[PDB]
Amino acid sequence: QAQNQALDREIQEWESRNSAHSKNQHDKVKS
Amino acid sequence: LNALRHQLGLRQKWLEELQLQHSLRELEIAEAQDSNTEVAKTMR
Amino acid sequence: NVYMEKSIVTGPDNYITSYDRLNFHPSYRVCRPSICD
Amino acid sequence: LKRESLKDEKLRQQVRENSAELRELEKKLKAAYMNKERAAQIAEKDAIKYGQMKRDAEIAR
Amino acid sequence: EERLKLLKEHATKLLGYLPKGVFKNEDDIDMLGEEFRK
Amino acid sequence: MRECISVHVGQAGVQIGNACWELYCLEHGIQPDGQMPSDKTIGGGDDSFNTFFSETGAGKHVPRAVFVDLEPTVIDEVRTGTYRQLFHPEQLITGKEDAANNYARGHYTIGKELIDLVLDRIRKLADQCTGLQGFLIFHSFGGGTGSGFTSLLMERLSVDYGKKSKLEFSIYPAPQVSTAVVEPYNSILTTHTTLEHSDCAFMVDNEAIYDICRRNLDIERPTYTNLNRLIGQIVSSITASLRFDGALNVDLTEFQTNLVPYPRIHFPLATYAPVISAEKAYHEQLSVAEITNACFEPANQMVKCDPRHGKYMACCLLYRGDVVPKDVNAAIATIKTKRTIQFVDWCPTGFKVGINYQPPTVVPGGDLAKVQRAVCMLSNTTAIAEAWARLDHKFDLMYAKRAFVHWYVGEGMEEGEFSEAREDMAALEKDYEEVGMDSV
Amino acid sequence: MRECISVHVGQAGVQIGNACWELYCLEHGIQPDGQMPSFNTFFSETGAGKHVPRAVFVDLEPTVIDEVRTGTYRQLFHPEQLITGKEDAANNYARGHYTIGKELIDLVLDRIRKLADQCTGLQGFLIFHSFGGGTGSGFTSLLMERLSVDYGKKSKLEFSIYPAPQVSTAVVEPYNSILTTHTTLEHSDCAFMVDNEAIYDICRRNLDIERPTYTNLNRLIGQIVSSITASLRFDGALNVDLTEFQTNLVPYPRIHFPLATYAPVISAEKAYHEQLSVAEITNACFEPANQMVKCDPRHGKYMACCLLYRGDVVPKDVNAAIATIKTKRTIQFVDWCPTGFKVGINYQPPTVVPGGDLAKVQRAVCMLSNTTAIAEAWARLDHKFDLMYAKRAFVHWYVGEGMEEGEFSEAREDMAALEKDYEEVGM
Ligand SMILES: Nc1nc2c(ncn2[C@@H]2O[C@H](COP(=O)(O)OP(=O)(O)OP(=O)(O)O)[C@@H](O)[C@H]2O)c(=O)[nH]1
Ligand SMILES: Nc1nc2c(ncn2[C@@H]2O[C@H](COP(=O)(O)OP(=O)(O)OP(=O)(O)O)[C@@H](O)[C@H]2O)c(=O)[nH]1
Ligand SMILES: [Mg+2]
Ligand SMILES: [Mg+2]
Repeated sequence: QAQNQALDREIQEWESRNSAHSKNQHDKVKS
Repeated sequence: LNALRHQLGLRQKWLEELQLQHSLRELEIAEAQDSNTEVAKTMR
Repeated sequence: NVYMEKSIVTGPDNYITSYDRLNFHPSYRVCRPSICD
Repeated sequence: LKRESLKDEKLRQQVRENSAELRELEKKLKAAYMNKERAAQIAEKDAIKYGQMKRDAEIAR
Repeated sequence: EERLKLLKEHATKLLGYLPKGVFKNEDDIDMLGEEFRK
Repeated sequence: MRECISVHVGQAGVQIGNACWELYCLEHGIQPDGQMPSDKTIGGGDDSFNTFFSETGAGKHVPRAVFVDLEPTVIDEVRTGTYRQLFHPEQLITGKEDAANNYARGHYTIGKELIDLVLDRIRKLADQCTGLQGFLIFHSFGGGTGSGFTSLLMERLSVDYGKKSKLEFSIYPAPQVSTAVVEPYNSILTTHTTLEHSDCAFMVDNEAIYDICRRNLDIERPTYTNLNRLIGQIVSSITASLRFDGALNVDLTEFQTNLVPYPRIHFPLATYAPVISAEKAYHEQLSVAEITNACFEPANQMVKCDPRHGKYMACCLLYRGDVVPKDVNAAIATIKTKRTIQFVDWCPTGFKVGINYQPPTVVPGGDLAKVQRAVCMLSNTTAIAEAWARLDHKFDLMYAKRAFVHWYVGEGMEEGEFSEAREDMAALEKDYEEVGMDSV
Repeated sequence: MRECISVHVGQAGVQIGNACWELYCLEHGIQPDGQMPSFNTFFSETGAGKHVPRAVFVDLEPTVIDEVRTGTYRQLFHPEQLITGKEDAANNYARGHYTIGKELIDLVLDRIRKLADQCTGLQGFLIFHSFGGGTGSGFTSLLMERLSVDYGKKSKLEFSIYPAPQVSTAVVEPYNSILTTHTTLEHSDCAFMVDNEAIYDICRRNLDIERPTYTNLNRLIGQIVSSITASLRFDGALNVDLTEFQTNLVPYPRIHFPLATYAPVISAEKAYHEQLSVAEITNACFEPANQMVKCDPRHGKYMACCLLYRGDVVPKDVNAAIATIKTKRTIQFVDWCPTGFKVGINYQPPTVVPGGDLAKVQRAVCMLSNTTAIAEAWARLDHKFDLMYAKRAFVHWYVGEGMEEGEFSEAREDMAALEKDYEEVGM
């Protein structure tokens, strides 16, 4: 069992960081 | 335990997906600088 | 010990799972493709 | 008679493959043909599934 | 008249499955099918 | 060429969607088959379908609307009823099991599963869309699907598109007689996801519909069907200028820089003055002078907030029918000189007018009568802070004993997130107090 | 002149041919019987209106062909062309190549010459098979090798079924597939590959059909084997011959294993509500789920892509659509291929098979791309081999039957290269 949710903490770190990358088009038309 | 190992199996299978959307995105974001600079070379 | 994980979207297609998302019918779109948002 | 019959048919062809108004209408008259065969395909899949519903009752009976 | 020949020949069979911009200028249908209900 | 996207979320998303999309198809010609009538086909002389309806080459008009919820028991009647074939079948997303009428299921537990699917059905629509005028969010602050799913939509839609206007449509709970017990927990926290992740969010109550049916429509047993019909009319009234021309045309991009001075006060009322039965429209003359007077009546309002103890800070008017702009200018001037209607000192202009030529359409079997002209009335009154003052105390009374919270924290919720939701709403109770204060 | 001659071999290979000729017949007009009520490419004229086919279905064992010649399209196939045998190769490359194949090695060869001599300009062959069982493994190779000299240089195309990831109707599958690679590798031209696990999904994800058989999949395989040959048969604008596909998809020699993906694969109900335009279609073939091989394109690099567009596509929107997919960064294209987009707009809207599973689309596309992603695939099937070979399992037969353990080691080093040889293409 121990390995299973150990990846889930990895998944959630790798999930919320994906929520953060979008937080961080014009390059055509305008430019 | 077999179902738990099977349920384990979908998890790093899903982790491989996250690293892939990751690596596609640095390729997608680091380039945007390159295309910004390439157009900027025309712009300057 | 055979059992199939049921989908959550009630369509015959769209075999979605709480851990297997990104698993549905890819999109109509004219300009860009599915993987370049 | 062969001369003038060739004249009209192929001048009709010249304005057939050049005028975009005709090609605009030629495209959708095949899209009308599509709606007939689609609805034929809609009607057929209900007819083919009628094939095994009598078979499903037959093997159960 | 090349429209006329094309609408005489590939449109009469297609009565309810017809697309949108086919019969411009209503008088097109008067030289066609007798009831035809547009 | 102007066009918009209308997303409907929840059972309360689709009941208006069933009662508003039947309006739009009767607006121009469209059958509940998606097919334009045969005596509209001649020459293709209509571009006023393109705002709400797309067009496959065959001739079926497919709508720009995705219907998503976690309750499969209400979209299945759309897949069974008269409008089975109007809606695109992969654009109607249903979960197996409900959101259990709590925000924690609809935002963290199950709502994360269906979100990436429905973004792809949004970029379905935006990629067919040349210039998006805006989005139209449809939900309710009742429970899980109506508040959890849309708030994680709001978080993902604001970061996908960014600088882009987006209207919102949500019903609001009661001051007195509510139909849910765990509902007041939702409205405090879902506003926290709405203050900075929404362009503008209208004020509509279903209880005023009940009382408008009492006094104006003169109908016994106000059902839920005619309740969504009036809010079905009002989305048509605000977006009529997207389809049809007018003397003063108004696009959806006009609307956001028209009402809100601050990026966190996007909360306007929305009433429909010429609401009347068949029998009573026969005796009242309906000119623009007197139906504009009926806009500001507290009985003819939309939310249980009497505006006589609230300051009008911004308003916009959208007129439909044979509307002459001179008698508009006479009717507004009578309102300005009316003493009992109060304003804010920093906004001496106050009103914005918009004109459309076409008269409203009446659904067969409906209670609304064919009126010769229509007026849509949209204002962000400061009296709406009292609705929060009667809602936050209801939230505080239940939070004082920490009741009905074990269902939240079980489904992955943090206790401290409610406190900062309250602390931010404490600023709003001061924000409306520091806006209506007179200049010194 | 423009002519083709297939060699459908192996239960799968032949079943594939069955559905294929069904569409072939309809496309031209041939009635099941073989008489008609621009085709030479697949149907040979005779005396009284009779257009007999131009293939040579094989099968070391009886069955299959039995019904094939006593059912529906019975007359059409020439009694001779259909060659059977008298026993199966029991998923043994040995039996198929060096034991039971020999028997028929000549009968096919000789019948083949006939079909060959008869035509005048065979653009090339089309050995359709399935790496899974002896006949479809040993014999297929045994045929390609001998054909290499008896028919000289000539498009030796091949559309087979490569073992899918998890799904596997065979235990020794690894051995047969790997052992068959060392052959074609040098004696092939373009192994257009297609799996089954992926073709099932594509028929549920996009065709809304669960519990699917091998028949629905057969129809799909066809639509692809039609667009790869439509430019030679029917007419249209930009057109592509089998010769071209080669010098436009096969970059280096060994690297010769292109993928495939039909696009407007939509049901009827779903189509009535969804348009389909050059743009959408193309913008949906490069997706990582419309692929007929579980190999995901993203995990690699596109080295080439031949986008055939059998449909009323206009030769302008296509150019625009390609330009988009080009500038996307997501779909990565190796630098060595500055361009990397062959086209081909045939003007014959795809045909709908009576009681099939697809909807008639005015426009359709079949982009056969070459991505270093097939590399991953080979390795996964390779892994299974190593394991089975480490314990020399299922070698008792295979080897001691008509072959030597040397091949079991040679196939490895050679395959080890193909995978390594693919890697360098990327860098
Ligand atoms: N305007 C309008 N509102 C309705 C109608 N029917 C129900 N409602 C409202 O819908 C609200 C229920 O809120 P929700 O929690 O969002 O219900 P839901 O959409 O099923 O979402 P979940 O319960 O979380 O699954 C009730 O408070 C009703 O007031 C209707 O026909 N028209
Ligand atoms: N696409 C498709 N694939 C099929 C079909 N039938 C079988 N297959 C695949 O082919 C495999 C069976 O073919 P083979 O194992 O090569 O059988 P064979 O060709 O007769 O060779 P032997 O086993 O030696 O007799 C199965 O594992 C399937 O994956 C079909 O109808 N369509
Ligand atoms: Mg509910
Ligand atoms: Mg066999």
